[PDB]
Amino acid sequence: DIRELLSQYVDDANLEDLIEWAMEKSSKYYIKNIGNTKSNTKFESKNNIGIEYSKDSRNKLSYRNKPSIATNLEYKTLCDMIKGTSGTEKEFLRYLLFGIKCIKKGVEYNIDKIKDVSYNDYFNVL
Amino acid sequence: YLVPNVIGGVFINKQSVEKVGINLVEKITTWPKFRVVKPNSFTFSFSS
Repeated sequence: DIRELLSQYVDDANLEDLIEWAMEKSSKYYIKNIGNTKSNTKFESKNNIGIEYSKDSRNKLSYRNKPSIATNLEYKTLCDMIKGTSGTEKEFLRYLLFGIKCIKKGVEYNIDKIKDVSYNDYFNVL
Repeated sequence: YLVPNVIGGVFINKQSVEKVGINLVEKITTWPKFRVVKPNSFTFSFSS
C-alpha cells in the first residue's frame, strides 16, 4: 500500500530497490534501549562530560517528550510515522524517507556503495 | 689551610658520626593541582 505514497514522492524506476534496501537495512540496524547505568576507561573529556551526564537516570524523563516544532512538511509520511508505525515498519518508513530525500536531492541513498577512502596509498612505502 | 684532597659536604655528630644529606622535593606546588573526585566533579587546589 506504500507504493501509492512512494509513487507520489518519486518515480517507479528506483522504487523497489529503495523498498528492499529500506527493508533489510531497517531490520538489520534496529536499535533497542541497552543499559548504561552507573553500577557497572575514559574517553575524550569533551565527549566524557556528555557520557557521564547520560549515565544517570535522573537526567532522563519518565515518558517520551513528543516533538512540537513541526518539521518535514513537504514529506508528510511523518503524519503516520509518529505513532501508526512502531515495529519494523517504523524504521522501514524512516529508511525509505531518507532514501526519498537522497534521491530527490539526486545523490546516492545507500551507505555501503559510498566506497571507502582507501588510505593504504599513503602508508605503503617499503 | 686547604687540605688538598677532602671535598667535605658532611656533618660530624655528637658521637663522631659523619652525617650526609640529600635534597628533597618540596610539598608546596608552584602550579595548581587538578583532581577528579567523582566523574563530572573536578578539583583545583593551589597554595600561597
